Amino acid sequence: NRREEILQALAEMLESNEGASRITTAKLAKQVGVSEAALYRHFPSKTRMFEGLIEFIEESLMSRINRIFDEEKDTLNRIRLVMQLLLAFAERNPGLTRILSGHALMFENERLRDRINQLFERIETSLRQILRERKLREGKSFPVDENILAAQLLGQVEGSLNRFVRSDFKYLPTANFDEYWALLSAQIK
Amino acid sequence: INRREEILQALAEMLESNEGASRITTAKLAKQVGVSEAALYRHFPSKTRMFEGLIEFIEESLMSRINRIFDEEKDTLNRIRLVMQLLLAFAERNPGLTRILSGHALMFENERLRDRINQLFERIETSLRQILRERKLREGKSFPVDENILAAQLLGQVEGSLNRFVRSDFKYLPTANFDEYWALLSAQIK
Amino acid sequence: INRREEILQALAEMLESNEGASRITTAKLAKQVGVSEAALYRHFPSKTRMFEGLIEFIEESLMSRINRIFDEEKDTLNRIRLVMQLLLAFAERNPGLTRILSGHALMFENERLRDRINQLFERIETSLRQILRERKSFPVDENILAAQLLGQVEGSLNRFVRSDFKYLPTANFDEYWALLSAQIK
Amino acid sequence: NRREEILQALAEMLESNEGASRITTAKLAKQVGVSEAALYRHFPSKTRMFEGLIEFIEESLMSRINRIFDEEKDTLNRIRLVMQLLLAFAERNPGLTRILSGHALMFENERLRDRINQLFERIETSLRQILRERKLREGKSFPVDENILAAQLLGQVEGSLNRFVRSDFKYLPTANFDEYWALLSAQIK
DNA sequence: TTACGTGAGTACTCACGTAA
DNA sequence: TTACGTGAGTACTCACGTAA
Repeated sequence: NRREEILQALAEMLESNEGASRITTAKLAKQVGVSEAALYRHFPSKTRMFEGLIEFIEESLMSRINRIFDEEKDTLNRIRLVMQLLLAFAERNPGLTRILSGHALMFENERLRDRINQLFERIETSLRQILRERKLREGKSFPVDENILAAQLLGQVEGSLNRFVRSDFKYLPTANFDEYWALLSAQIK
Repeated sequence: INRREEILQALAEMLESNEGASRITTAKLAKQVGVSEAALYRHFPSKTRMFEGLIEFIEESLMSRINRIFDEEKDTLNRIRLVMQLLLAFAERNPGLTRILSGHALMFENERLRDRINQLFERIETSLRQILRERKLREGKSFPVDENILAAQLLGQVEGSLNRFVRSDFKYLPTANFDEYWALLSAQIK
Repeated sequence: INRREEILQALAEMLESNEGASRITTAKLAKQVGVSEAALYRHFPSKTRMFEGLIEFIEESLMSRINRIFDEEKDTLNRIRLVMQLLLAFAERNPGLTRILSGHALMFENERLRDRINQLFERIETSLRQILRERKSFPVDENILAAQLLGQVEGSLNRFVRSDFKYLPTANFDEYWALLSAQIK
Repeated sequence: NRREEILQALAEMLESNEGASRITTAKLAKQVGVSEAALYRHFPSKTRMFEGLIEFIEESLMSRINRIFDEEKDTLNRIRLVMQLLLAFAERNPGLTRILSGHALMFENERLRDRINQLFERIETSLRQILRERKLREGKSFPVDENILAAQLLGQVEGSLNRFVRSDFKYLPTANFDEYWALLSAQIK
């Protein structure tokens, strides 16, 4: 549980207004209430601390993506749920969002970006999968090719999250989601 | 100035390389310009001002062409098309500056700078809101939702493409698939 | 304690040496302790705080000894003799710290520190002003005599510093006080 | 006049609040009106700039002191005059006073401070000389040794100078000089 | 786990060059 | 004399190291 106390505090730091700046191992140490070397007994480096946060984000998102594939069998509903999950997750975890948008990683090992790109590739592939199953489940397909649309949907989400982090979390992603979904539906249907 | 511009350029170039993902120290920048750190401060009071100048080029260059589009293109639908097609093309020809546009390169500098870029986006979205309201009130195009929701999605695709351009180390072109994207975004406002 | 006190000791030591006539950089101060520059910052947030640590010691030492003079010596003229003596003896026993009282060492540091030393002298002069009202002898003005007195002392501290610590502040104090006390009744 | 224009400028900055800190050549150039390369074709180093200021002070003061020996033949009056001359010069030159007390010399080459110690030595010798001539002139000497007395008199002056610069030029050196004198003569004579 | 600590860096400064 | 510098600092920071 100790190993989690660290990742949880690191997450709380990124959420606060301090998350906009470099989270020093000393400041992180003050949140956990332990010494600096007390952190380096669960994590070889600072980068492993982020690598663990990233894994968490991926775990939540992909798991829930799959749950939707089993729970819901209607194509449009599937896209709706995934779009909502992505924006809602970002809204409940502003600090983790700073890692998804890649701003918090600016101060860390530039290789962590590979994990971020692999996470996005999983979301995209998942999105693409849902769209492909339409002609089979409904007979109809989409105006644009599945790959293009998957990328288009993923782009709107990244853009939406970049604004969230940009505005200092003032611009909420899920606020007006219903009207937004109604817009996509009229576009995708 | 000659040497003054050599600085800004040196910066933009570094922002394009793989170093753009990490902090650009004055030591590294000085080397890239082939001068001493002191020479740097002779053209700029602080590292921040150096970035400001780049942002100044972005604000001017973008607001320049956006104004030209209004005096030239009058059709509300195509103006909206050219607006974002400009941002995507501008970012694609200025990879390094995109890191400023997405706000990643400005994490090592004064907050005040990021504000400068947030405003740049506020204005761009404000214009889109205008163009959409006119198309609705003058051409009676009954949208299935508020202009804010539409202008928000149009800006989302753009930022979505800027950030992904950065993620992939500039491998995924922001203008890629634009035409297809537009055929799905315009259908609800034609 | 162990290291925080060691640093303040190193700073005073350098302030006493020939290095005190020049800026005491952290690189150099760090070398005088046997540790790295980063090491200094674990006990002090700024170089300014290091100097405040010394200014506090100077204050605590001077003011507390002045309160002991009052409760031990009841004679007015002796009180005055003893206070001036304390100031000159303090500086003579602490060459480096005098470099601070004279204000030359603070030229390389935060302006607020010089503000502190002025505040300390006001205190000294005030307590010296109070004593002179216990009188008296020869049209005397408390406010004026107190300034002359603290002034004389201050002149002794600068002569001590600028003279590379050769002109001891307490030298000839007995003669100086002989002529003064006699004419001041 | 350019050489002098630099000296006045520097003198002026030493007289302002900036005098409390390092007077960079960059700023000295600004004040003068010319460039940094200009200031240097008139002065080899920055130390030559302060050296030329110590020279003004040295002559301003000794020439006056020698004139006193010649113009006044009463011992006490001779002492009164020199002490007044010293304090009066300081008061009229707040800037150069940051040099005499040595505070402004902390940013420059040590040599400059050894020269100041030479100046004070010439001053003290003057006093020590004026005092020795009392037995011959009046047949009476002082109740204290000429050395000790001289060192004490100059000390009062250095003290007044230190307070003047200290108080940001609020404590005037010539202030209440008359009271100090009334009590001094009373101690000697 | 805490005590005690540091190599490499980090934005910025200053008195003082030198070539045509 | 301009144009165009710079070697050596400066106070202060940080992720990660070593021994009890």
